[PDB]
Order: sequence, then C-alpha cells, then structure tokens
Amino acid sequence: QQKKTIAVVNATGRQAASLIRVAAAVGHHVRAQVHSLKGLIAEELQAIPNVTLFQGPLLNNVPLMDTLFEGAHLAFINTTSQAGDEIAIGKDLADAAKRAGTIQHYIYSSMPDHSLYGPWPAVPMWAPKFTVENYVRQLGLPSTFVYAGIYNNNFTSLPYPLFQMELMPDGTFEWHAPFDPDIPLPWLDAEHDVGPALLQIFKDGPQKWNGHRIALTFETLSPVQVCAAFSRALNRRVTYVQVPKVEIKVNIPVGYREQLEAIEVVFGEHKAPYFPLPEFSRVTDEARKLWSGWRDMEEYAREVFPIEEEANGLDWML
Ligand SMILES: [Cl-]
Ligand SMILES: [Cl-]
Ligand SMILES: [Cl-]
Ligand SMILES: [Cl-]
Repeated sequence: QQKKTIAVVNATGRQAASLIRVAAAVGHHVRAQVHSLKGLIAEELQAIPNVTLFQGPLLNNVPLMDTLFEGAHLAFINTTSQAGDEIAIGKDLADAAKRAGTIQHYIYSSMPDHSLYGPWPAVPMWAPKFTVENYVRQLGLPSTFVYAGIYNNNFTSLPYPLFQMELMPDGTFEWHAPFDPDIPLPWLDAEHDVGPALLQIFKDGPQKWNGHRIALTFETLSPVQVCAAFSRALNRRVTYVQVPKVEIKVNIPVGYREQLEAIEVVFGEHKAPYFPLPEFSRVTDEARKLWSGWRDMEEYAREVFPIEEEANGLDWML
C-alpha cells in the first residue's frame, strides 16, 4: 500500500545495488548516494526510473546526507573504510536519518569486533562497524543490523587475495586460504539474495526487528564443501589447500593488507568463528525465513561464475 521511499549510500556496492534493483522493480522510490555517476553500475542504476542518484563524498558532507534522507521513510546503510573516517561517517548518517524525522526503520550493515569474544585481534575493516552499531542503537530510531556472509562472487581466477579459484596448467582449480579445511563458513549470494532479504525486513517492520542482529547468510559451507560445489558445478577437479599466509600476488592497499593479516591470525591461527557473536552460536534460519528463494554456491559456480570470468577476460570456459 504505497511503497515507501528507501535511502541508501554506496549505491554501487553489492549489498546496495541488489536492494536497489528489487526495491525499484516492486515500486519503491529510491534515493541513493554514489561517489560518482560514472561506472557501469551507477549508469545502470540511474537508468531505473524509481531511482535518483546523488553524487558526492560522504566524508565531511552532512549536507549531502540531509539531502539523501529528505522524503525517505526507510534506510539501508552500508559503509566502507576507504575514505577513512568510517565510524565518523556512520554516526553522521545515523544522526542525519534521525534529523530527517521521516525514517521509520534504519538498517545498518554491521560486522563483529572479534577481540570482544576471545584472545583474538579485531579485524580492521569489521570492528569499526560494530562501534557504529552501538551508536545507532542509542538513537530514538528503530534500527536493525545485518551481518553479511562471505560473498559467493568474491571467487575469481584473477590473482586477487584470499578468494582465488586458481586455474592450474592441467585445467584443474585450486583455492588456497588460511581457513581451516573443515570449519563451515557463512556464504552469501549478494547479487540475488541481499536485496530480497533486506526488503522483507522492511516489510516485517520495526516492531519485529528493532534492535535485532540478523546474519545475512543462506548456507554454511566449509572450504572443502565449497570446492566440491564448484567441482560438481563445473565438472572439474577443484580442491582446497589450507595455507598459513594469504597468497598476495598483486599490489593491494595498506589497509587491505592489514585486514588480511588479521584474517591469517583470527581464522588461520585461531580458527575462530566468522560471526563470533554468542547469538550466532542455525545461523541461516532467519535469513531463509526472510527470503525463501536464495541461491547456493553450486548454482553460482555453474551459472554465474563462468560468465563473470569471461567478462573479466578469462578463457578457460572457452
Ligand atoms: Cl513499504
Ligand atoms: Cl532514474
Ligand atoms: Cl534505539
Ligand atoms: Cl599488482
């Protein structure tokens, strides 16, 4: 009954773009911030009638935030550490949403602070989000926090850290990571499943979800199980190899290296849970109730992975 307007930031990011596409298709008007209008996705998103893009930085730009929230009733916020000041930006956005007065439900995409649950270090790009989560909880605005599982499409044969599905000379594939071969990890098809799940949270409403933490993951798989889904999907031998240090074969930003080293220690060295919150110990229950049509790792490897690889210029799929 009159779809409410949704405000979003980082519009071209996976989580935001997924929500935007489905929300607009069902009638929601969307107000989305993007750092720049250029780009395959930004251009794709601005061509959707129900969507309006507002280009500019979030860093020290509250005015843009006030503009974004004007006339909005719902918000889905996901920040990045890129411009630095992620905590600051997250608080400014929450304050801007409160000030707009019209936001009835504010969803923030949070991550754990591992050092709170054991003799473990805080993963640099995750812990900050939890801080923002604590802040948002204090605002007199209904809020819900989603914890995203590992994206299925992090996988690529390009020489990128942690999630390379390396193509060997013999046509076989190998995934090398510090993750214990058998401890199940939480996965997520961002493209297809983030959008529908977030929309159901909005449909259910703030009385049901105010204050809740939801694990946005629809299936748990150990690395060994992931490789077998790929092997089964591509009819190729795909095997997992546990490695102490992440193989970093290309140059990466300083902050990303620190993130990876934290990962070597937390999952490699300590074998700590991905979601170390007591609430998340099935961890997939709520997510599946929210969106029944979620896709698994085998469908990704077989139906999307080949196309994404060809799009990146790879030829193994001929
Ligand atoms: Cl609505
Ligand atoms: Cl438009
Ligand atoms: Cl509150
Ligand atoms: Cl490089």
